This record gives sequence, C-alpha cells and structure tokens, in this order.
Amino acid sequence: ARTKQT
Amino acid sequence: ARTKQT
Amino acid sequence: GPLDVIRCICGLYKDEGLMIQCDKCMVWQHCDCMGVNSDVEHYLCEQCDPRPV
Amino acid sequence: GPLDVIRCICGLYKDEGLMIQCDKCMVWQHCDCMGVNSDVEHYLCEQCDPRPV
Ligand SMILES: [Zn+2]
Ligand SMILES: [Zn+2]
Ligand SMILES: [Zn+2]
Ligand SMILES: [Zn+2]
Repeated sequence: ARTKQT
Repeated sequence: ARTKQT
Repeated sequence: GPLDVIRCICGLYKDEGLMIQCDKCMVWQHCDCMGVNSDVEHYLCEQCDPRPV
Repeated sequence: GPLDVIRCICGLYKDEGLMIQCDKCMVWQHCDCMGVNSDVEHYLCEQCDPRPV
C-alpha cells in the first residue's frame, strides 16, 4: 500500500 | 462545470 | 459510483440531489451545501480555493 | 498537495502523521484514524470496503 508522512 | 443528479 | 469520490463540507458520503465536481481534484460536493447551482462555468472545491461558504 | 485528496473518517482535511492511500479511489486517510499501519500490502477506504472502524 502507498503511504506517506509529512 | 461537471454536474450530476442521481 | 465507487470510483467517484464525494467530499463535501457537510462530510456526509451520500449521493443525493444536484452535485458538482471540482475541476482540479475531481471530488464531488452538494451544490446546496456549497452555495452554488448547476449553471456555473468552472468549479473548485473549498480546499482548492479556500473561502467561506 | 493540492491534488492529493484527503478523505478520512475523522473528517479533518489535514496532512499529518502516517497516512495511507486507498488502492481504488486514491483518497488519503490517517492510519491512526483507520486502525492500520504501513505494513499492510493493500488498502481500501471505508467507502470502497464498508466495515466498522
Ligand atoms: Zn454536502
Ligand atoms: Zn478540489
Ligand atoms: Zn483521520
Ligand atoms: Zn476508496
């Protein structure tokens, strides 16, 4: 799955 | 612009 | 449809009435909630064009 | 970014913390709100795959 963290 | 009504 | 993202300021995920699509982010919103109707030429949602509604 | 649609069950349009994208409708949600973490291989939001959260 595609994840991010800004 | 693009509209709809279900 | 399942591929059509509803993201209105009311926060209800329901397909009723006249809705309008943001030209940029493609989400759908209820015209009544957004204070618009079906005769506008271009539309942007309240996140692509922040504003009071 | 402006063309990344955030539609989490919390209803807050903000980009913070670990976030995950639905595989079908492309919306982003907060992992903590949805009860998951990035170790999942595949993800669908609560509208593409209705379920209690
Ligand atoms: Zn609405
Ligand atoms: Zn938009
Ligand atoms: Zn959330
Ligand atoms: Zn989805």
